[PDB]
Amino acid sequence: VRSSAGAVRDAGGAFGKREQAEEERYFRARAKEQLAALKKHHENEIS
Amino acid sequence: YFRDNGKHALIIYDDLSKQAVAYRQMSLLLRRPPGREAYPGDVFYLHSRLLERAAKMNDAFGGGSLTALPVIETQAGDVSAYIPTNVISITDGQIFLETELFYKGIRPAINVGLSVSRVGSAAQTRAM
Amino acid sequence: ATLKDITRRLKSIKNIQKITKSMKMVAAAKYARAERELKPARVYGVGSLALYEKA
Repeated sequence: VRSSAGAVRDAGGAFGKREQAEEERYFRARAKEQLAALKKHHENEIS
Repeated sequence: YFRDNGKHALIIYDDLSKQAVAYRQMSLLLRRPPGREAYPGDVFYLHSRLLERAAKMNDAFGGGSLTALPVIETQAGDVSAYIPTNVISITDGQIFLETELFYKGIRPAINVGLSVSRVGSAAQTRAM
Repeated sequence: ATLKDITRRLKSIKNIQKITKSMKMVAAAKYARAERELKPARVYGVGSLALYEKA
């Protein structure tokens, strides 16, 4: 019996949900930052 | 009878996992060869022919309807068992109750993440 | 649980063990480097504290 890549999130135990959340929070933060930058660029490029 | 006479009915089989056991006992005592987990071969049919009678007649046939709410019982959440999977592939929607949610304080334990309903949009009031 | 539950759990724990071994090795290397860099900084900081404990 072996182990394969992407198995922690295949089991779906506690580590799977923990990893999913650790990813989602970080990328929500980065999406917020990128959206702020996109708004700034929009405003600065109207003229 | 009700759905054929223009009225509406709701039926609640509780459980179907025990009708399956009674059918298995009958079939084993008639000497019919067993199948998987000792259930007869015709154990899907047993339920499919039963849950297919919950129809919604058009207005030409009275307009009556018969909703069905079969109740299955899994073993330690093993939805992957035999009768659970049969009935899940027979029915339209599902309502997953989980003990981890029951004890965590969420009652009814409905697992909204997995619970499904094919009709969805339709069959819902506009405010809801 | 069933066989598939056990198989998935076993695979996940094996991955976790591999990762923790790798991280132990990385941390050990960084520790060796940190001690090496800590000796001179130890003498430097102790000297800088010298005054207050002397006066």
